[PDB]
Amino acid sequence: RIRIRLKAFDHRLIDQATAEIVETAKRTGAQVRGPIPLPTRKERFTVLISPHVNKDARDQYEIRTHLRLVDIVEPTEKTVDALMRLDLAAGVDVQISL
Amino acid sequence: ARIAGINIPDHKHAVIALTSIYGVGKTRSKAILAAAGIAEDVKISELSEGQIDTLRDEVAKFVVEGDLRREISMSIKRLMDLGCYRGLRHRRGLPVRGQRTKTNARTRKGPRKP
Amino acid sequence: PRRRVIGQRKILPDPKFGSELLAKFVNILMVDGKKSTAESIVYSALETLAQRSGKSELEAFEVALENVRPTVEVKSRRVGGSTYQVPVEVRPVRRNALAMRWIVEAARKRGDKSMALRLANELSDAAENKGTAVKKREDVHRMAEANKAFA
Amino acid sequence: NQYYGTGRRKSSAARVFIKPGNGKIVINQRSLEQYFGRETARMVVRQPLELVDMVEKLDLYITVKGGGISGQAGAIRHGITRALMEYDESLRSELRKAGFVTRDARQVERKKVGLRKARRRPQFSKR
Amino acid sequence: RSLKKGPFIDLHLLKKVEKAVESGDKKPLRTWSRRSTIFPNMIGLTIAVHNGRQHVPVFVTDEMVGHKLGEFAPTRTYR
Amino acid sequence: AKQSMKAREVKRVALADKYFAKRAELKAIISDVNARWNAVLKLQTLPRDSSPSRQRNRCRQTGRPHGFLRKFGLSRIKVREAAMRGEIPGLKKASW
RNA sequence: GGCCGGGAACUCAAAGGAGACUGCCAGUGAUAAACUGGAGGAAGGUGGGGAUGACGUCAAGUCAUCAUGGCCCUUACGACCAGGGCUACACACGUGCUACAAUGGCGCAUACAAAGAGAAGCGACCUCGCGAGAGCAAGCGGACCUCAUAAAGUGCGUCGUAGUCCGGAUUGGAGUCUGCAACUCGACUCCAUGAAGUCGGAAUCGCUAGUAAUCGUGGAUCAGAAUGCCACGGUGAAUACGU
Repeated sequence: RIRIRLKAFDHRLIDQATAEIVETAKRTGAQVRGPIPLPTRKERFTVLISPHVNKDARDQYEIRTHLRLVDIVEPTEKTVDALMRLDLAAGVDVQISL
Repeated sequence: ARIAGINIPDHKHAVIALTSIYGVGKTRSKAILAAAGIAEDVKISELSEGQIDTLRDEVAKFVVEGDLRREISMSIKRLMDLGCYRGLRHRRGLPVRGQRTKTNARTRKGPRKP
Repeated sequence: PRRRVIGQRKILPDPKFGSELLAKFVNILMVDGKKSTAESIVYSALETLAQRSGKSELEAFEVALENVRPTVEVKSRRVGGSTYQVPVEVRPVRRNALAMRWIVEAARKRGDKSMALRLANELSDAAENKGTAVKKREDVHRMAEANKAFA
Repeated sequence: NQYYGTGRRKSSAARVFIKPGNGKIVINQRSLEQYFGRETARMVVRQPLELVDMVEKLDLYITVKGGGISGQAGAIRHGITRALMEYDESLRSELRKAGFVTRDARQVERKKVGLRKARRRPQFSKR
Repeated sequence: RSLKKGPFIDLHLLKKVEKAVESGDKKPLRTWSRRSTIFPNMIGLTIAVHNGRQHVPVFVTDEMVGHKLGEFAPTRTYR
Repeated sequence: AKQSMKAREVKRVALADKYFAKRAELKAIISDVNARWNAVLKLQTLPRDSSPSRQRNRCRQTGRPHGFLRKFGLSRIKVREAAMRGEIPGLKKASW
């Protein structure tokens, strides 16, 4: 319906983007349950630090994938207007699907 | 209790008794007793002579003892006579499947000497 | 252990009998960190001990272990370019610690069937002494008294 | 109203409930003897109920997941102590001495680079 | 043992085998490919297996059909 | 990093769409228990360098044939050189 | 059957906060720093672990990832292709796995995890085969669906001290899979064979608590080959008098 799901890399990026979408929706419309935090998948990589030998020292790498789910419960024609194209995208992949 | 092949076990299970003969192991051991209709946990003691020859007939089907030794030794000798990779590898006393001879050939090769 | 002195952390007691002495005992026998298989041997050994001897449960192994308590032990010096063994009185914490070890180590050298049985055999011969632990308890005893000089 | 307590022990999280009724143990819709707790850590679930006047005092419903046999048992151990809030923090004063309200900070150590599992440095050749 | 259904061979050597039947056998054929298995039609014919120096004159026989061409030429020189 | 073997990659990768991919639909349903005719396996005289797993997957910048990661598409050295200069979003010092 | 209303508590989940500072108290200490103990608290004396590695040393390693001074070859020390080698075998050492077993082997029944990966992918369920897998074929770009039925443990039975139901090597016959391609030179399965080995010489390696030890799982690499490597959890000790 309005089943939204995004993904951001930094510990706090979406928190302001998924904040502004709430008061855009709940002010003009109604309901709007709010941003569900969801589990963060963290893809951990480990590779050899030196070009030759030196396996005993390695630098560990990680990429955190932070999810959010808004889910506006009120699909009014007033609230769907003046909401889209206020995303001001900082990279984050917006997706609207079941 | 001659039991077809020259091996004669006693005072043990029927599953153990079978595996002691050459050319028979744990899988066939269960199959021969299951085919003949014998229990796993019953011993050679309390087993009639008319119950022996039924299991004797089952082991008599598959090639066992000296007949399997010559059959395997045919496939060793014949394969050596080909002059193949495996054939030269048998006669020279070295690993046939392609194991590493760099280190740990000690099973097929044999003990270290000067 | 040069600067830092530990607080000697206390293990929990035995879940059946409640004895904190047996909590260390099961842990000596425990190999591969298996407490469940360790105690199963311990109880099966202790049940066969008190049944055969006809004594009570707690004081069977305690009076048994009291016979295998070492009086004194020695410590290697290495000071003036030579090995000097100096005898010292083992304290009650270390006294039963070596006792439980040498019972389990003596039962480990046996060629008997089960661990419950072979351990119980050494517990059975603890009160009247023919076994290997009761030989092992006074090994340094002969080396001691000869080293009474160094004190 | 129900008398709730959480508790946990090495990634094993329990959810304890207490009431005034009968002393039948119910864990994950299963009995205490049918909760397989026969060997050491048999009665660590009732370790916080060792030194109390009980006979058959309270209903108890508990539910633990995560970790293993002993970790789930210590989650029930620490969980029941939080559920003692029916008697507020008056009975805690004696329970502080026992150290059951004390939550275990000991967690399994991470695997480290050039180490077999968290500590063991793999042996080196001679000198 | 391996290769599932059907014995795998190379195309160029299959033509060489059919050449030895149709046009008739003459000399040992020098082949670089060791991938192709021996067949019943190859019995009687002469081939030569390369292995890092020169093609070794290997003769085909009845029971050699089961094994590969490269088995009969050891690559690594010893002694 | 030896521009010839890097140029050999450009050949090897570019052949994968012509000879295989589209025409490698042959051998998939064809070499299967059906109905046999052995003329299908005689189509394997193709140049071979199009093979689906023939590339080593060298690093996109340098061309090292070792320490390649499928995620970043680069070698561990060029991962670290880049990683310390940022460039991978969400990448930092891993500790937990 | 949390499965369907519902319920938002709870666990779980990820955002922002509080909470641990020798401060409250006691003693010692030049009355300072600090130390020892106590109280409170989930956590007390840099809480636990990681990240975090000064000025410099060893002309230490890396001209082979890359970059680059100089030198050298340039119808060749370049370039392309096929096959071969890197996997050799009278030897020596290191680093590991698997054992020598009744704290155990085998067979049946049964309970309890965490961290991941997955669209040129992971594969239910279903049918076929003893099996490796094959054909048919949902859902899920993923707290949903798939890999995934974790093992120690535990309940019975059997084995009862032997080169054995220990142990699995080697070898034979016969299969599957990935791929143009499995002989050199594979993984894995089936049947059969069942070397050595029964705690190992001088000496030598690590570890102070959720550690040693032991028992499983996942990933990266990758078409396909882990006992390695990286990551995760289960159960879980011994002993620290002292320098």
